[PDB]
Amino acid sequence: IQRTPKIQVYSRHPAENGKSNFLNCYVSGFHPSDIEVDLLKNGERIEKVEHSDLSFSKDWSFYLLYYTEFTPTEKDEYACRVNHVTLSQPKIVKWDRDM
Amino acid sequence: GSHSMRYFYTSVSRPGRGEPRFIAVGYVDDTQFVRFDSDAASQRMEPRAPWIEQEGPEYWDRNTRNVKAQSQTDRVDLGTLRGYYNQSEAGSHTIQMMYGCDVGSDGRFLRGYRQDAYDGKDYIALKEDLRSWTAADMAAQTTKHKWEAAHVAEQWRAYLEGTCVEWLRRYLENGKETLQRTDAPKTHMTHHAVSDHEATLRCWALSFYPAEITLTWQRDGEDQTQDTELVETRPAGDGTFQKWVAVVVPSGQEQRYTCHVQHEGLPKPL
Repeated sequence: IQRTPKIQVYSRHPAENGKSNFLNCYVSGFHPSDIEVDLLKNGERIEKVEHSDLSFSKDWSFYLLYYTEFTPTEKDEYACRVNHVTLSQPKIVKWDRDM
Repeated sequence: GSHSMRYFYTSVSRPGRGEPRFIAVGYVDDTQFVRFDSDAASQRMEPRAPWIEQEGPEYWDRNTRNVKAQSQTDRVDLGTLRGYYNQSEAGSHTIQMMYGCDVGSDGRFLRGYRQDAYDGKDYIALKEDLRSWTAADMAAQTTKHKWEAAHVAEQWRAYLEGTCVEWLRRYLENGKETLQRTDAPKTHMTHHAVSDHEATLRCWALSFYPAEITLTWQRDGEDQTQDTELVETRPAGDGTFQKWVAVVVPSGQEQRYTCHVQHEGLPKPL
């Protein structure tokens, strides 16, 4: 079966501009496990992004957390860019600090 | 409270070159404590929680040997199942398996389970009696005949009711300072205007352990689900979890709405 990823982009801690924090991209509900996830600052790809060890939910659909240290600011835009067999183009989801 | 130990295995065939990717992770309740990844350097089962570190060299040898033999069994089985479903050698496929055991508050075995999947769908599962198999289709039925002939369920039952339960109790005493501690959700509500007369109230549950939680809105003491949005519980990335639920409310009428939080770390939540 194929299943499209769900995506949540969010900081680990309450975001405060100027304070160091971690940007997370949680992709879940997807099948197969191969997927490409990039964290983006002002459209460019962040370089040392890390992710958890692949695991899955009760319905056998996978999840991964991608994360990197970051500092929220007033003008930088952060996002998560996800590509998967079920997507005709990459999905970009912009980080909103209220969610 | 009750506790569980679970191992999750995933093998993905790589038709263009090499062998399958194999990744194994083990959990005690919602705490990952070991991993193996065939693409990593160690080619060893690796510690992922401070309290497993103390385990001696044979622990790590035996666990490495075990999860390596499983990756090779999965390699063979990707071939076999490819044959069963009559699929070509060109495409990539996946076997996943989850197994484990739960214990109650006194540490006695409560239940065991071992089920697997082929390309994200149920393939063959051990029933709760830990004596028989549920085959989802005719390829798993072939597997189920071989395993009834070889009495494979017996071995699983002996592991799930013995070894699985013995080591989970060991782990629970050893990592007790985090494993037997609940981190009740730290909660607050935010208000976001959506216009000059509507607003979203968002109820935040943060930094909690275990992951299981229920977040719900009431309006004047009765549960509301209209105009609400509930996100999937997500990892904070530090071992704890996060969740929020939001409702759109007429501005000025926010005191009618209460968010109700239910979590193990809470004595009689509401």
